[PDB]
Amino acid sequence: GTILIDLSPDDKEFQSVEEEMQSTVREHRDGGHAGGIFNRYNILKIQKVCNKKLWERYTHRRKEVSEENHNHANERMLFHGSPFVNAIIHKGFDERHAYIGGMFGAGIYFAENSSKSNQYVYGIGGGTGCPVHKDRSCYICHRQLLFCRVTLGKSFLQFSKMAHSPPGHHSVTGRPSVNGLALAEYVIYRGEQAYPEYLITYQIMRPE
Ligand SMILES: COc1ccc(C(=O)Nc2ccc(C(=O)N(c3ccncn3)c3ccccc3Cl)cc2)cc1
Ligand SMILES: [Zn+2]
Repeated sequence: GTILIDLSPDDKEFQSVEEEMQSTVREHRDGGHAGGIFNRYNILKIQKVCNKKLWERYTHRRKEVSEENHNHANERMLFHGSPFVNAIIHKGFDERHAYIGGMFGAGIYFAENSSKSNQYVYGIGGGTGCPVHKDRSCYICHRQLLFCRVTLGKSFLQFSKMAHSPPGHHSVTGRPSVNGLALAEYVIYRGEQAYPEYLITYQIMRPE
């Protein structure tokens, strides 16, 4: 029961998501190893993901989380990148597919920087790159990110094995560093604690 609502470029909702996409790009200090070399995206399409069951699941959990955290959900709009985007918009996030060796264990990973989530689109460390060219900096193939509604509740701050949130907490927040560049990473351990609200189709742009 997922319906995709194709948003017009003149729509403020489209523009808002587009600006969040572009403004949160950072210069990773890994030469573009994982996600490619770029300053900007070519934004092709933004679709609103409408699924009534997934949404009700999300808000049911958000209530429970809110009650356990002094009537605060600590809800954020965050990026997700992975190879499972098309499954996710249909069936929701699912922590049973999470990877056990993740830095913060077996959860579902989000970012406030679009360009960090772009590093996971093709797998962890960007896997083997795009399917067609095996190129992690591919400028041709179109990528997809989710801009999602995420319930963090009481988030546990963790350094850079773990299966669930620590006792009394509903999420983990990390700030891992790659070369003096530390960026935020948010991790939930329940699929219902995020709703994949917008599907963004895009390319990374070749700089001049
Ligand atoms: C068939 O139905 C399905 C519906 C939803 C999912 C789903 O939520 N997949 C998913 C769950 C967690 C992540 C996730 O955060 N990560 C995974 C996990 C496994 N493989 C690659 N990345 C992850 C782990 C560490 C760092 C970054 C990421 Cl994106 C990425 C994708 C999977 C299947
Ligand atoms: Zn390619």
